[PDB]
Amino acid sequence: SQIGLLLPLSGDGQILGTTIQSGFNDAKGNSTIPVQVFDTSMNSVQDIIAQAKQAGIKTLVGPLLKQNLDVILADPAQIQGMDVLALNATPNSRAIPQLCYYGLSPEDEAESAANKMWNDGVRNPLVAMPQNDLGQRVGNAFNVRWQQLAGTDANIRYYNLPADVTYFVQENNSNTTALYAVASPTELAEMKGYLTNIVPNLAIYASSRASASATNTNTDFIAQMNGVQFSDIPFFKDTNSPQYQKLAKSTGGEYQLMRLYAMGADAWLLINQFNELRQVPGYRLSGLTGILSADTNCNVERDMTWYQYQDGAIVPVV
Repeated sequence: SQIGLLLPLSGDGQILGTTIQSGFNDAKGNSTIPVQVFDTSMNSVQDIIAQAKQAGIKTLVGPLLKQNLDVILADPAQIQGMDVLALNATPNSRAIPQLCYYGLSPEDEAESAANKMWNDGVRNPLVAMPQNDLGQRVGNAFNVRWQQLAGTDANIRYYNLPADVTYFVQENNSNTTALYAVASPTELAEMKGYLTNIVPNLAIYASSRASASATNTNTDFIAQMNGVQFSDIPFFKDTNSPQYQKLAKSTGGEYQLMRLYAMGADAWLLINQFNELRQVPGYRLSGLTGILSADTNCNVERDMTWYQYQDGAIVPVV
């Protein structure tokens, strides 16, 4: 009947919220469902939920920022009687009825990498995570999936400097055949250049963090990265259309903003199928940000698309 959209639309987070909102609104199109917008930078989450309720709103999309979600997680009773698609997640959170979580998380991408590598015949992968909390969380996501596929733990290591990854290879037996690395584009390029002298035929897999506008339009970078495969959203498969070109112009070519646009679009898709997502086992939706499904805690997971640097171009993997 009515939706409340909770996003940061001013202050810190404004570019995130306004870009998600654009995707959401473009997806919504000519919908007759009214959407009331609540700027989470100008009111507390608690007060917004009270406003929404008193307006007769029973369905929310958002909030986005971790600190905002923290409020709901600290007092989930305030959303009783509502359907809420939060736009954030935590690798280890609880089940709350009528709450689902939709983050574009790097954990999603790690799980996809485990699946991909396993299907490609990789065994004993080296998994190189940054030595920080995020690296720990993403590595754990990889490991849990690998345990399911392979029946054994993954070799998770934590780098401080890109050269550490070559140490990891040298410290292991002679049978490291593939690497999953989470790193910036240049870091990944630094890593790969060191590994050339050590394991020049290493199969390298990376996340979407390795794919950025500035480096992907650099010929030398693309050459350095030849053979590297990485995950990203399926939105980037076909970039020729006027609609894609117009979005690329509006975002200054920034992939991170286009991913947020796509997230908003998929939030519209998901909120309209909220009950189905919760109730139908093995439910899947084809979205701009991946093939979407829900785990037991109604955390939305994403099946990623794979891309590869190949002879001067970036091409979807067949």
